[PDB]
Amino acid sequence: GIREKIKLVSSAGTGHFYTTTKNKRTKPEKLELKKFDPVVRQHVIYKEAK
Amino acid sequence: PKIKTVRGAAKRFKKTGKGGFKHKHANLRHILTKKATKRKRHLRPKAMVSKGDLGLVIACLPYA
Amino acid sequence: GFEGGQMPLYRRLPKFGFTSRKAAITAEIRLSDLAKVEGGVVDLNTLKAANIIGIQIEFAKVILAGEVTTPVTVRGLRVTKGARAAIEAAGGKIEE
Amino acid sequence: MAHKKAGGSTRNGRDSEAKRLGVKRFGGESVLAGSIIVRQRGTKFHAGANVGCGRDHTLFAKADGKVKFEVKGPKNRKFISIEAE
Amino acid sequence: VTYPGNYDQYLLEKEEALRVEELQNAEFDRKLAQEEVWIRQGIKARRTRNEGRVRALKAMRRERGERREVMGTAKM
RNA sequence: CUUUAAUGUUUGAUGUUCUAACGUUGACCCGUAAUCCGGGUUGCGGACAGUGUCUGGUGGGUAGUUUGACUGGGGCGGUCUCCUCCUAAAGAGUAACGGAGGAGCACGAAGGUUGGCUAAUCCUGGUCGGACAUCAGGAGGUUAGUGCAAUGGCAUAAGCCAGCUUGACUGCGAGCGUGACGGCGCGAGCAGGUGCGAAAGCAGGUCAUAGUGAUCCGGUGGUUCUGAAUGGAAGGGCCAUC
RNA sequence: GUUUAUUAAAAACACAGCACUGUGCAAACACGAAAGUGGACGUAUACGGUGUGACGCCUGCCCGGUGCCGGGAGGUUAAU
RNA sequence: AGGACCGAACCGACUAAUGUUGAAAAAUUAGCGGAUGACUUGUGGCUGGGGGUGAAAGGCCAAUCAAACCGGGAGAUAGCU
RNA sequence: UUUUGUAUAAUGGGUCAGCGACUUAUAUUCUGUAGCAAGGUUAACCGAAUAGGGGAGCCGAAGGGAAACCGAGUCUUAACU
Ligand SMILES: [Mg+2]
Ligand SMILES: [Mg+2]
Ligand SMILES: [Mg+2]
Ligand SMILES: [Mg+2]
Ligand SMILES: [Mg+2]
Ligand SMILES: [Mg+2]
Ligand SMILES: [Mg+2]
Ligand SMILES: [Mg+2]
Ligand SMILES: [Mg+2]
Ligand SMILES: [Mg+2]
Ligand SMILES: [Mg+2]
Ligand SMILES: [Mg+2]
Ligand SMILES: [Mg+2]
Ligand SMILES: [Mg+2]
Ligand SMILES: [Mg+2]
Ligand SMILES: [Mg+2]
Ligand SMILES: [Mg+2]
Ligand SMILES: [Mg+2]
Ligand SMILES: [Mg+2]
Ligand SMILES: [Mg+2]
Ligand SMILES: [Mg+2]
Ligand SMILES: [Mg+2]
Ligand SMILES: [Mg+2]
Ligand SMILES: [Mg+2]
Ligand SMILES: [Mg+2]
Ligand SMILES: [Mg+2]
Ligand SMILES: [Mg+2]
Ligand SMILES: [Mg+2]
Ligand SMILES: [Mg+2]
Ligand SMILES: [Mg+2]
Ligand SMILES: [Mg+2]
Ligand SMILES: [Mg+2]
Ligand SMILES: [Mg+2]
Ligand SMILES: [Mg+2]
Ligand SMILES: [Mg+2]
Ligand SMILES: [Mg+2]
Repeated sequence: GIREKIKLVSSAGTGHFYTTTKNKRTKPEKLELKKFDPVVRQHVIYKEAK
Repeated sequence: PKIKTVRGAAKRFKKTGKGGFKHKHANLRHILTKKATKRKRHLRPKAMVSKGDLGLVIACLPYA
Repeated sequence: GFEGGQMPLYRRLPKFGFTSRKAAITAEIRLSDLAKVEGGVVDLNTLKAANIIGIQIEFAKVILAGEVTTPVTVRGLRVTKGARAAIEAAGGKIEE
Repeated sequence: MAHKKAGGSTRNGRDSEAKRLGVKRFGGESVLAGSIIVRQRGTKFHAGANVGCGRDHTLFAKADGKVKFEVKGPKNRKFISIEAE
Repeated sequence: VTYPGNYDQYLLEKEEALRVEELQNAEFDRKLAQEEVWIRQGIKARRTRNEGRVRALKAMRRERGERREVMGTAKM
């Protein structure tokens, strides 16, 4: 059970987040994926968070 | 005396227009990162109590 | 509601909703019900004096639920847009 | 007296639920759209004309008609197709 | 954890923290050592082997997923 | 203002001194024909002891109860949920303390697309170098491979490599399958945005089937939905999630 | 000597003797929500508890565990 | 002199037989132990039920005791006959 | 009676006579029947009192949403083919 849950808070300001897992001891980098933001209805850049 | 209603069931079922009962789909409280989005969005709307369970609910709600 | 020992149906499913204090003080008026009140004025008082809504009810709505004949002036209420098309037809004035 | 003798155990004895795979609509059955014809684990039956394949390799109808079982192909691999009714 | 005094005080107080923690760490293994001779002992005639001690041993084995007090004096 | 040194002056901690609270199961006197009591006179302790409310520790001295089931009788031993194969009698399902193994995960690439490619093994030849390393051409044709068991599959590859990438999207969903139910699953197609491709198109995670936990209670973010005279707020609700 | 009145009279219990430990007197301890009482009209050569059990020779090693006694700096720690 | 000796009254209860719808809800016959002592007995008192008293057997507390009897909660509850 | 199964050597009963075990109040749903019918019906109480008053109230003719709210529609959703 190494993997740890994280969430990707949107940069578009609208409070929104996808949640996922990440192997934190082999992936020091922080994810930055482009995904849908239904509040603003546009594809924005999602950055990691708590 | 008047029949006391089961207060726990009165918070979970609501009688519809033709005598049925609507409830809220389970498995949508926590542990929500595992489940596929198709699974979650299908437990969001209301539901209808099955024919087998129908006998046990009308007993629990005599006044509704 | 005892299922033999397994979790019963009314504890296996989640609670939902909240009951509103405002819905206990509103009511609904049928269109067939406008011919009973008085010499042609409908208000909260003219209904609850005719045993039509509860004495402790402060809001009301008039729905297309029958057939109205006499012209009546709904003093202040929340006539829908279907019953309005049935009260203006019979010659009824509607205001606030 | 030595009446009752000790006994051993069994290292195994566990199993899993049955998945109810098989053919749900046999040939010659008039079937509607999007309904399930055969449940697979691999692909013993391939997808012919007017049928599809799910991620589970479940074969489902696409348009209404009759069910057809056929053995076309260079490697004699069985297909399923649906006519136009 | 903080410490008072000059720098050499910390070395002295830290060594006591390490020695005592080494002293209590061995004692915990001592109980768990003799609580595993008992789990595989014979029962006897009609006795039960209290589960107030089997569950405690289950909690002792689970607690062994803990910090190793000596980092390990890396050898080269 | 940053360090500092006294007079006091508020009380805070230790120390000593006094008497007036309090204690006296010390002496004497009276009510009193009275080794209880009450009062008075003195002596000795003395703001201690003791008691009241609050509080941490100890507390089988006492009290209320709990201490699973299957089982070829019970105890001991083993098992309890999930996946694969046989039993299982050529649709589905089907038991035993029947015969064998596995899981409680992993992966921002090991996912999506667009291109291209095809193994095991043996024989022959060749520096070290060999029974087995790299290389060349022959037979062979998947006996190889698949992230991890077994089964079913796989060349149009589902296996191997590379470029670009985020569809590991949001709202829905005809019609089905499987369960007593809770539920679990497969899904064409519609709308909004997106990736790859010249396009026809494909993409709602991974070749499929294990990798998991109801409800209650509570925590975090969003949303005027509600707000017990009114305006707020608290606290509830709905959405996402722990 | 005592004991299971009514299936067990014994190797069981008691015993004089020994050791440890508590108690400075309004004693420890016990019965009591408390006043009070027993201990005791006694005062450590006394009273309570615990184990052993005339007499004779003896009574070895272990303080890691669990208890108890002493410590008074440090760490953790309640009400206020 | 002595928790000395033998031994009737007195106190007890080791063995055996009879009796077990008995003469008796524990006795009779034949023997058996103590018998100046930690003895035995009359009369009157005191200790009360999670309590007493116990040379200690879970013994005794009105023919009843691993928590007396009487009344009440009370028609306790009984997935068992 | 209880059982897969009883002449069963499994339970119960000596026999006769008398007593002995699915009830009663309130509430809720379904069926039959009766009266009224988009209506039906009163409760406490008053009352020369099983009459007559009393319509406080209850059920029904409207649903959808957690809710504001809308209404023969409504909810979901930016919007639904
Ligand atoms: Mg939630
Ligand atoms: Mg359970
Ligand atoms: Mg009224
Ligand atoms: Mg106890
Ligand atoms: Mg009890
Ligand atoms: Mg109880
Ligand atoms: Mg018990
Ligand atoms: Mg059992
Ligand atoms: Mg079969
Ligand atoms: Mg068959
Ligand atoms: Mg892969
Ligand atoms: Mg290709
Ligand atoms: Mg791939
Ligand atoms: Mg796989
Ligand atoms: Mg307000
Ligand atoms: Mg909130
Ligand atoms: Mg006896
Ligand atoms: Mg006696
Ligand atoms: Mg005897
Ligand atoms: Mg005293
Ligand atoms: Mg002894
Ligand atoms: Mg010794
Ligand atoms: Mg003598
Ligand atoms: Mg003698
Ligand atoms: Mg004699
Ligand atoms: Mg005799
Ligand atoms: Mg008796
Ligand atoms: Mg008791
Ligand atoms: Mg009672
Ligand atoms: Mg009874
Ligand atoms: Mg039998
Ligand atoms: Mg027969
Ligand atoms: Mg016979
Ligand atoms: Mg018989
Ligand atoms: Mg029997
Ligand atoms: Mg009989």
